[PDB]
Amino acid sequence: NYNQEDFMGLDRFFQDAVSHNNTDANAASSIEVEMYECDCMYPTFAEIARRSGQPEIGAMFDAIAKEEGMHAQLLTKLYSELEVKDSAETLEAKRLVSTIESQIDAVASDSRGLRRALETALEVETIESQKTYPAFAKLAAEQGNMEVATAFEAIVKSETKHANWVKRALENLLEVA
Ligand SMILES: [Fe+3]
Ligand SMILES: [Fe+3]
Repeated sequence: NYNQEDFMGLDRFFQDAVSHNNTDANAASSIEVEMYECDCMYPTFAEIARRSGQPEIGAMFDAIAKEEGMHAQLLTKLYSELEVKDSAETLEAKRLVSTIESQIDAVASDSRGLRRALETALEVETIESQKTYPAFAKLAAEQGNMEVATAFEAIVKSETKHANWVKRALENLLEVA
């Protein structure tokens, strides 16, 4: 059962935090992904938006990026000593970032570049808000880590808001008049 892969592999920018038995390790994985989104993924989407002639959508992605760093920093405050390193999958994503950056004028000139960037943002925001962070919050609570559970609950709310922002932006982008 073969499906075509997305235009320029843009879907592979989405990175999911990894599930563990221990809430520290879920936190470490979250920090890693949220900082990748803050540092790498959303800034690249922002530049695709600007180069596409969509500076308002670019500003949205810059605003979201800052918030991803807030999520990371909330967790790092709770886990002051944790040493976060990029996994093989994050490193591969950062390589894809760099290859798209090198081709950024071609990606932006095609209407699909920004469309797929917004659809990929929607994909992560949906998975993180509806699946990954609820599961981390639930496990934190089960383990008696109330402060971390409450942090994950706040990140769930925030990622939900990002999903809504991204859907309204996508609805805009596509509607010409
Ligand atoms: Fe995120
Ligand atoms: Fe988000």
